[PDB]
Amino acid sequence: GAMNSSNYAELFNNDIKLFVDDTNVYRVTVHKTFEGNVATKAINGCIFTLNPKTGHLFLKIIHTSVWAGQKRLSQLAKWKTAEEVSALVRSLPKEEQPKQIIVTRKAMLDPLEVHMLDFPNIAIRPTELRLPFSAAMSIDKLSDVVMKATEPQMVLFNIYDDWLDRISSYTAFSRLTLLLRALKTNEESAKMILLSDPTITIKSYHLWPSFTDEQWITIESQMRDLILTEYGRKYNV
Amino acid sequence: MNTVPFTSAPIEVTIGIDQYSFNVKENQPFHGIKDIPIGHVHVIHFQHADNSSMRYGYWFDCRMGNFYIQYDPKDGLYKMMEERDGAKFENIVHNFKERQMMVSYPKIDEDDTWYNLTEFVQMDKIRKIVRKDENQFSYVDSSMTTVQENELSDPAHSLNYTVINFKSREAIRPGHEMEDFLDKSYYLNTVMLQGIFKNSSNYFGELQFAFLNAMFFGNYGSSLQWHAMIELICSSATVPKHMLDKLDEILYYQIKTLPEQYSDILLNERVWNICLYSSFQKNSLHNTEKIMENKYPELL
Ligand SMILES: O=C(NCCc1cccs1)c1cccnc1
Repeated sequence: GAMNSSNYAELFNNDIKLFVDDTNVYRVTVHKTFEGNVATKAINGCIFTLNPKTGHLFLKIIHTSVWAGQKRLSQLAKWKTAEEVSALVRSLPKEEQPKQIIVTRKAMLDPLEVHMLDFPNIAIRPTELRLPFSAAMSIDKLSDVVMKATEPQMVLFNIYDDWLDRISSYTAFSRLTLLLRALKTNEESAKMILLSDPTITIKSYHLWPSFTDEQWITIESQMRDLILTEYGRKYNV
Repeated sequence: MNTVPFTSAPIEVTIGIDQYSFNVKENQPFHGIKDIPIGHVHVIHFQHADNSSMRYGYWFDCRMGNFYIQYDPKDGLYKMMEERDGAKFENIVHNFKERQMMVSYPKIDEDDTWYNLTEFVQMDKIRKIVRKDENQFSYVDSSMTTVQENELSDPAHSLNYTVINFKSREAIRPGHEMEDFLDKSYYLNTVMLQGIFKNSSNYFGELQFAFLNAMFFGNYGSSLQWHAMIELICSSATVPKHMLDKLDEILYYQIKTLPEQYSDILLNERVWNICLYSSFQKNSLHNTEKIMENKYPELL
């Protein structure tokens, strides 16, 4: 059934699972036409598919050409996502295929269920968590590869960098979700917090700065402050 | 006109013949039902006074033999049976008519209700859904489950309706996932109509049989089947025109006949709102939509 706060530790057991988020697949800018009407211009997207135990981010870039001449693009987008997840599973050796795929929006269940009829033993599940994966386009390197793509293209990163060498999946997922939630709530302040100190660098294959343990604690504390504050500024408290 | 005599009425029972019904008191002198119109299927059903649980009855066609009802005190139900001795049967029926111990099938001459609710229902097809080939009549009751319900437990006593499942490999062509799921014309026209049912009369015949079993016996799985077969049509962008015009009539009469107080359990809010207001065929069921909105505007 649905994934919620009560069965949260299942994410970190040894059953392979993926999270799939489709928020950023179909993206537009809205602008005025010469005649004073409004039109959209699509920009590149991505499917955010993530193994929460290993940190593997299978990032599938969606190039604007995929929409050309199509109607009902918000609905097509959900199916286009399901088609790509399905192709990804089929590309993986059997022992690497997920036993469960958890979709972050309920509108994805039927498109993915239908694309995965070939895989009756893969459970397709929703969640009651309000996960901040839509903020993934606030991660500079992810946004850069998405925006520069001139064709469809799959890119790979470990969203946990090398963290698992020192911390558990559980803690690594909790850090990731705190960083994303902060980037979603106040992007500028979140980024200032991460990059203020020029001496902490981001390695070439990594997405986040190379913080020591003590520095991650400071950072984590500063993101929690941010999220509590903006929640006052937003609700005046 | 034909006759279904009864040996006796040993227990108090509400007897139904098609859309009509009447109360028989324990050991009342009742010897059966006369003037049954030839040329249609019929259903004679029972609800005991002591146990409103278990409605049951018998689908039959008087052209396929001489049938009678006889209470069985071991199994405790009114059983349909066939008499093969045609002379014995006529003699018995004549005796009972002379003494006037039979109720008359009470058809009004303006009334085509039963015809319109059974137009495509044929005994030979009923017998394939209700597997019991040693009898020319078919027993149904409230508790019998469907072949798809047993997939989701006794196979001999099930209803073998045609399995319809919108999220199945049969319904969905590789490479047309979104196309085939949002627009079920492939599945209706090629898989089901050309492939399984062969024509729209047989399709409509299962649909009508499913509806009647739902109404008369409160059979939950028949109710599911009836809604399924409606939804498949309504969710197909491409449907022969004659089938839509007939579907509208079919449903019109089913809605007209449904007991007003049973609407809450026999009608699925989601299916009907989808069919009447969101589906490809939302503008195609003028008679059905008009009676639905005037009789059950609550459901919508
Ligand atoms: O391919 C990489 N890691 C192998 C495991 C993965 C599978 C799927 C995604 S990662 C990789 C690439 C770039 C940065 N760190 C690691």
